[PDB]
Amino acid sequence: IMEPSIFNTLGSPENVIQLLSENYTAVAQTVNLLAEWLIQTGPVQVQETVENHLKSLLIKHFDPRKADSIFTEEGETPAWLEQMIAHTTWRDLFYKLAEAHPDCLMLNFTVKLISDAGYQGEITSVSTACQQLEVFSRVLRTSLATILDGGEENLEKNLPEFAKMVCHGEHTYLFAQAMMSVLAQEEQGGSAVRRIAQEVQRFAQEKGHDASQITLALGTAASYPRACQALGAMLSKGALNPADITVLFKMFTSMDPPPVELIRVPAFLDLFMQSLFKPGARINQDHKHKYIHILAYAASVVETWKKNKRVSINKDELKSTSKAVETVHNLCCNENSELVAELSTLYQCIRFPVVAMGVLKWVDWTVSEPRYFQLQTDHTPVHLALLDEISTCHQLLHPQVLQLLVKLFETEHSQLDVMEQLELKKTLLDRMVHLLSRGYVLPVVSYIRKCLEKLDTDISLIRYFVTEVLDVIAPPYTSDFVQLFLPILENDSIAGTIPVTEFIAHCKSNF
Amino acid sequence: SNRPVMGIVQDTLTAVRKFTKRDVFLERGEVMNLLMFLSTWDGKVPQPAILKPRPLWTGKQIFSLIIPGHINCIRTHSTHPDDEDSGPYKHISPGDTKVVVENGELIMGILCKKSLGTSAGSLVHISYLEMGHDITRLFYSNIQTVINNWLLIEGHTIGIGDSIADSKTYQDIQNTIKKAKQDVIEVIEKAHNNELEPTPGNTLRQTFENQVNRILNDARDKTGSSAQKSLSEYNNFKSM
Amino acid sequence: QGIEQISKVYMHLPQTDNKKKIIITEDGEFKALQEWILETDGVSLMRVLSEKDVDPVRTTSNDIVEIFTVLGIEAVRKALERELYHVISFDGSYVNYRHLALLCDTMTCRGHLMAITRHGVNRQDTGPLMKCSFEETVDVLMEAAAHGESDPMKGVSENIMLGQLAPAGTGCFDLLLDAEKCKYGM
Amino acid sequence: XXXXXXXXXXXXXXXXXXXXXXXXXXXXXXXXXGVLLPSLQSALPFLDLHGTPRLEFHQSVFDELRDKLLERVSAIASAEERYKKLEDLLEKSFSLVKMPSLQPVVMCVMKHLPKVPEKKLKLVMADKELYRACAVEVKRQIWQDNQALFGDEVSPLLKQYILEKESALFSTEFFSPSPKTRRQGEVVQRLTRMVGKNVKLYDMVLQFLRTLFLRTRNVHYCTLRAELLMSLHDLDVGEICTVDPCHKFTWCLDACIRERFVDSKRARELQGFLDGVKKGQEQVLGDLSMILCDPFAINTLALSTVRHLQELVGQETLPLLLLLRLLALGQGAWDMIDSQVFKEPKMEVELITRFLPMLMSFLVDDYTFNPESFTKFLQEQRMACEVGLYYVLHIKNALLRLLPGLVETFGDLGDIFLHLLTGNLALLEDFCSSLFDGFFRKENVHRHALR
Amino acid sequence: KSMESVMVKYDATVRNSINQVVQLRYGEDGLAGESVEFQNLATLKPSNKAFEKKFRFDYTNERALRRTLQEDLVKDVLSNAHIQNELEREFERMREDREVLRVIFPTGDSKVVLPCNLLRMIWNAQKIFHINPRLPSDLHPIKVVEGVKELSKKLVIVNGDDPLSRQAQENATLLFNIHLRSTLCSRRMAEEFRLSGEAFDWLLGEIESKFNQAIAHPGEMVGALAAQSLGEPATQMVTLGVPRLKELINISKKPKTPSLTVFLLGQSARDAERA
Amino acid sequence: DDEEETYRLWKIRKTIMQLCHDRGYLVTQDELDQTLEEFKAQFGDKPSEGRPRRTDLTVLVAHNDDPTDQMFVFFPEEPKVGIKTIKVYCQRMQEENITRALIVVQQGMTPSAKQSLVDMAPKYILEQFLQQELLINITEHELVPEHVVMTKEEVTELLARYKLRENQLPRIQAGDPVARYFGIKRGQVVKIIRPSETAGRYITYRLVQ
Repeated sequence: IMEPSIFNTLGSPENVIQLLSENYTAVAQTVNLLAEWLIQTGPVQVQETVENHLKSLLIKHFDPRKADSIFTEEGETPAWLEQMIAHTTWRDLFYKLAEAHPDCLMLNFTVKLISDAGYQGEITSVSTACQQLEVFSRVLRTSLATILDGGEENLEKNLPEFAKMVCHGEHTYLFAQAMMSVLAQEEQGGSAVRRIAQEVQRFAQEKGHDASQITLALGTAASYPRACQALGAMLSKGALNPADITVLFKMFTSMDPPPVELIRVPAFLDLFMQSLFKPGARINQDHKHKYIHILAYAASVVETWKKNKRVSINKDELKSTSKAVETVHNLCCNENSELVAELSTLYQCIRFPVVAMGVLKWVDWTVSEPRYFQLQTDHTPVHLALLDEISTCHQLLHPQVLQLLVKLFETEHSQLDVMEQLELKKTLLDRMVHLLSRGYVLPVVSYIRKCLEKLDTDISLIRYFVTEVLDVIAPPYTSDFVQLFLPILENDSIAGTIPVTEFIAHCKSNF
Repeated sequence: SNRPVMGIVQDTLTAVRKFTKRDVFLERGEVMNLLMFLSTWDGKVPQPAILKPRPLWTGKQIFSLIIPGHINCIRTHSTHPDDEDSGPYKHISPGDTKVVVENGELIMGILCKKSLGTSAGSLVHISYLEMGHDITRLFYSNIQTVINNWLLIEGHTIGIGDSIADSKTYQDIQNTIKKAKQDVIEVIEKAHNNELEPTPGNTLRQTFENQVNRILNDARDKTGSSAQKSLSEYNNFKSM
Repeated sequence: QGIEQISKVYMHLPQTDNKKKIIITEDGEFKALQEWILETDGVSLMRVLSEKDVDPVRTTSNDIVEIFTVLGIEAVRKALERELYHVISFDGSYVNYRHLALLCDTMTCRGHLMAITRHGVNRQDTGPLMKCSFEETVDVLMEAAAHGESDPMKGVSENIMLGQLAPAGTGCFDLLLDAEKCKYGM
Repeated sequence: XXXXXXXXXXXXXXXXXXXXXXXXXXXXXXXXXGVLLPSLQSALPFLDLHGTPRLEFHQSVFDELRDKLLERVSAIASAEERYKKLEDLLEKSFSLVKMPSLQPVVMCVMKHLPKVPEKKLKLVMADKELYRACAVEVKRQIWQDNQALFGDEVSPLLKQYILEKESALFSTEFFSPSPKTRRQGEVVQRLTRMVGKNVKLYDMVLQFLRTLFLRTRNVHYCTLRAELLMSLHDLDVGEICTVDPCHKFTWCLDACIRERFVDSKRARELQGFLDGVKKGQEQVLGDLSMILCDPFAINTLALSTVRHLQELVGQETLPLLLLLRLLALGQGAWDMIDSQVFKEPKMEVELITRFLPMLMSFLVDDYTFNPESFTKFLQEQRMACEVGLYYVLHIKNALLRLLPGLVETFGDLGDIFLHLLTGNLALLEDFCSSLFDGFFRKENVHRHALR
Repeated sequence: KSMESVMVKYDATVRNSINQVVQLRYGEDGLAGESVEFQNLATLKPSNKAFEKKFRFDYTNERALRRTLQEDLVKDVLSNAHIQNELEREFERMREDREVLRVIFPTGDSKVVLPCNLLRMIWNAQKIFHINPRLPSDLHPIKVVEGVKELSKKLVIVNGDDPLSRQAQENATLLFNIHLRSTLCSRRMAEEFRLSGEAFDWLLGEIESKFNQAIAHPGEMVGALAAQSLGEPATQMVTLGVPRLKELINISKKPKTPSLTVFLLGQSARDAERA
Repeated sequence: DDEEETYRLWKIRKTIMQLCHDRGYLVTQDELDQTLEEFKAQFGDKPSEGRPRRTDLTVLVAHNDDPTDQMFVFFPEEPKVGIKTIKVYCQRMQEENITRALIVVQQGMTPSAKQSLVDMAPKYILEQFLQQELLINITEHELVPEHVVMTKEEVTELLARYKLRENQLPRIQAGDPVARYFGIKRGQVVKIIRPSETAGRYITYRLVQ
């Protein structure tokens, strides 16, 4: 062998023949020779496949066993591991090796040093990050910086890898609801991080995670026993019990304002959305008046929070929004047609923002019901024209409008005729192009690019989309938009079938 | 069709569904009376399902006595929810709707046409396959005799009360019908005044008739769903 | 423009698994592709197969005679099996494949499409008495008398008319007395 | 150990056991004093603390890198890069221990089949001496230079030619001989002995083996040729078919002759190929050897005789079957005795002109039941055809019409023919063999007992 | 009255009254239609990764293999190169069977009609022998391999040692052999069912007996049986059932609704306008 | 249309090469799967007046077993083939040692040509083929199982094994599309291999009548 050969100044005789086999002979000489030979045969791939051959043989080692008893590691393993972690495949491998045997002093002790030594972004740290404080805080800093510079689209991409880390236990959740709340309380960009905090809270609500007990004490809404106790039962139970609504109604109406952020919690307003805008919700007159008053109060008043004092209130816009919510409630609950006759005032209610997601949810609970398109006969259903007006008047609902609308586009209505199925898809594409004119450009075209390049949807719908887009838009064009749109027309499954000349003339000038 | 041509029918089928329910508990004397209509009985009275306070046997025990030898089956009852086999309680049925026979014993499940009728893979089919033909003949006769003699106790009828529903259900039926007639009137107005656009692949009469048929089919489906949802477990139409 | 004896053609996105295209992926799974198909009224199978952008492998037909003329005898056998199965399955019931296969093979074992009528069944050399039992008894018997056709009495029907034990189930063999086995008797 | 490049610790560093103060293998000198720089040498200290499993690690990496080395040869196989890769493999493959005929085996599989200076001559000679694993390169180069395939394969190959000739020399009464498709016993190994450039290798070794067979026995040359030569063109190799002038043509002609004995159409092609000029000297002799040397021609001749008699039955007269049969018999008879020279033997007026009425005599006499010309044709032609025709005629004017022909054939006598095992098998061991002893006829001793 | 004298003869071939061959085997596998059951092929549906994970025996993970087997069997499986080679050869054989099945059924339905219900039989063997699924088993996987091989050699539909009869036998029992190898795999026996040696021998005997019982007997008037089988549903019930059946049967040069099913190429089939 | 006719002729040649491959004739792989652009570049792209006329597309090929057995694939100019053109084509058939040939007709030829075909059968085996028939390969249809022509020795072995008569087998017509595809005459047997959902796969044999 290399070590068991001449143990003494000979040393076994059988091992001296074993020494002839390896030593500085073929095992060592031909290593450099073939390392230069496979290189000369073709090659940077040679060292990569060499490392792959080593890496496969590395994994067999029993690292968690022998490393526990040492307890010292000669000062953070400087001889061999400290130079090793600077290697990409090795440092990546160490994360894989840790997952095999967790709950060990050696592995959790060693990982605390590599996180700050160059591996700022610790990939596949779903469970390993939870055990160590330093690594968890470091990767949280990386996550918050990444989401902050990512913009808006990355929120879909940033949610799963980041928020799932707090699912192992609540102790990793309330701490992950602490420092960024301090960042949110400041006036210097305190809105966006509270936005991602509430988004995390809503994901917690749809993953069964209990977020109803911690977010109320975090927005200093626990200052009053009645307010916190009232809201706690609503968010924990998930319903509009009358007692809490009555105390809130008689509380906030008095000259003692609670913190405005407690009545503006998105989970609470989404709960109101679900409880009220459903067609099948039947409420008496008085409780309905209190409900519409709470929503109007939650969406009208401007308040100056000086942390000890506040003197500001508005009543007129509260009354106007109460009227709008009440009238839309009447339209939603009555359901009968005379639906077309009610658009004289319904678009006036569309102009108010608080009503827009209400009718959006009502439309979602209407169109998603099967046979609705089968029961419909118009060239364009009135509900989709309502979403067109919603897209026109406002832009904050555009991700939600697109999410509902692609949910409809991907849907198969087997009960319908095939040609009316296509005409329904073309109607949804008419909403796509309408929303494209209202500023929601990149996510829609990204959906189209995914649906065409990857999926196998009908090419006629894509062709109708491109024709409508080219016929509705005019130059100038931004470089990102032409960067996204141009591979569609270059697919050649569309170009030969029929604006096109103008677009190809302008795009080459653009790039 | 490689399935049994003959199976349990009518009175015996309804009564064996009513018999294998989880709530059926038989007194001692009733068990004595039923046990002697078994031609294949070994003469050993089984230990009761419930010993104290009162000795009560279940219909599953008696049907386990009827089932011959050690045939093994899994069958799905008609009222079995589809989502039950995905979530919790998948193999401990809250509805007793998963039939599994293990070692020739009905450990759980309610029996119907899907497990005792002509369908392939039913209890009689595997009983024939695993135990010849004479054993299955005895199986048929034992089911009929025991189940009819228990139907003397349970009884089974049908009447006017099973064809009626409360005021709420009839109000819902009338509202659904009224809305359907309103939709048909609206479609008629659209066709007459020419707001209605013909769909491709057919003429204007075909489009109008297809839409009317869709509306009335939706009305029938909704009314049937409302009526069935309004039924009670004691409804005899539902039992049949 | 187009092809004669083809009145109307309808596109269709099939929902049924049998007509939907199914392709094994690289991963080895089965993926059903909702691809367009056409259903016509009127059959000109050959021209349609020869047409452009039309899959010749999967393009089949309802008609039985013309698919025999175009594609052959084994193709019409398989197509007839498929059509018969479709008819039975539309009812929602099930019939074992053996009986469908036996019907298709019996009516395609002579090369041509043996119609189950007076015109196919009575043209085979099954024997005068079986044919007379089936239909047009007098015509078959007079033709046999003219042509001196002899009935070898190998079918069940002939022996049934003559009252002899048929070559059917319990009569497809003989019983011989085992005289040596009788030596153990008492 | 390291018998190439240099020497640091492959010999003196190979033996760590010598005296009292001579310890020093190379497990401490090798690597330190791994693969390359520390970045990739960092796995060594970490793995050396794990009980030192260094041998399986090193040999596993070497094995994986050698297998991956073999695959990249296809990139240059499909050649400036090929020359450099071959040179690198040769430099790395000059040592023992490592590259166990995988590197030099790969390089020889690429372009080192034919002999080369320092690539195929030295490497092939050493591989043949050491019995290396470069079987394709070893066989192709030994066959090219007459070292192993031509030289060392000339002993078993030349003796196998005679052994095969004796193997099908039996005189039984011939038990369903296999066709060219089923004649592949040792055909794969013999045809693959010169996979690289066996046109020259078959010219010297196989051609020399054939020339030795013609100087060894009448059956030896044809027996080995008939099996391999026809099937080689079916191997899908251009050189195998193109080596002979019409090997791809006459091999398929022979195979279809044995497939369908009666081949009136094929007789026109055979007469066109064998009846041509401008290549008479070498080509005519080679065609005679391939036409009459092979035992399959002898087995075909009996069917040709019977078909000629059947054809003459309809005409009932004598002067293309007779001309074709006489041409084949003359070519076969002249192949054994006459050398491969122009003005080929056969084509005598007496044999060809007599055998036609001799064959027609069976047709004329047989119908009258309900000839000197046969004897003249038998005397004019070779005795082997007469023996085969008489044997085939055994299986009532039909038996008496072909009589004089075969009788005069045997009486006249001969050349290379198949009238022993083929003849007797158409229709004290000495008692039956007494009649057959004159014919050579073979059915008397072996045919009677074995039948 | 058409297929009246169509009977399966004593050479297992189906022939009519004048001994013309209708089928060399009655169902094309010589099995009667009453002792045959619906069964699921566990190999046609899953992906390559899933098929390998659920059907390839792994002899490299000592821990889990020791969990599911007795330690002596663990040592025998690990030490033997011959046993590991045989297990891998069985896996490759069932992979060939998998691609053959994919060829046979381009539609991905695993429901087939085969004589012996293997899943219920394994359940019966488990229940009779009081198999504990929690404990490791005493069943040698190589015993499973050789038992399956010998069982395949025992289920005979075509008799004869000639190449033609052997080919016909391999083709007639192809589907059941694939199903038998798939169900009675070494990996499945080890992990999913946990049978014992006596239980495995009983299972093999039961499968052989039941398959032998399911063969179509000589003398069955399968013509009359087929006619009744096709006639009774017809009496029970764009063309509806009975007239379409009449058009199929009475070979009509004009049907009421002649039709084509034009399948398009891939590029056109995805586009509605060029469709 | 010019391009339409070029494509149709290319498809005809593709089906003919597949035919010759199936019949056991030595066809080069590149020509067996040549592209339409390969055909257009090779032959001239202009059948209306330019070089790729029908006689420029004549195909000759020899059997893999014997080079002597060659099949000719003819392409006449006229749609309705008269006696004169088959006569001169048969003279070309005479002057070479060929045995059997093919004729590809756009339109049905005169009946007298068919009678001439029937009477000249023993000397040479010439077969016609409508252009529409060869416009698509038939063996690739899902309904058509694979057909294998079996040799005389294989048929005798089959007949002996099953101990049945020649007439007791199932039958296929001589004018059947696949029988014409394999060019099999009376008395020839073709084995059919089809997959069955009951047994996996099944072999059937059919005599030609």
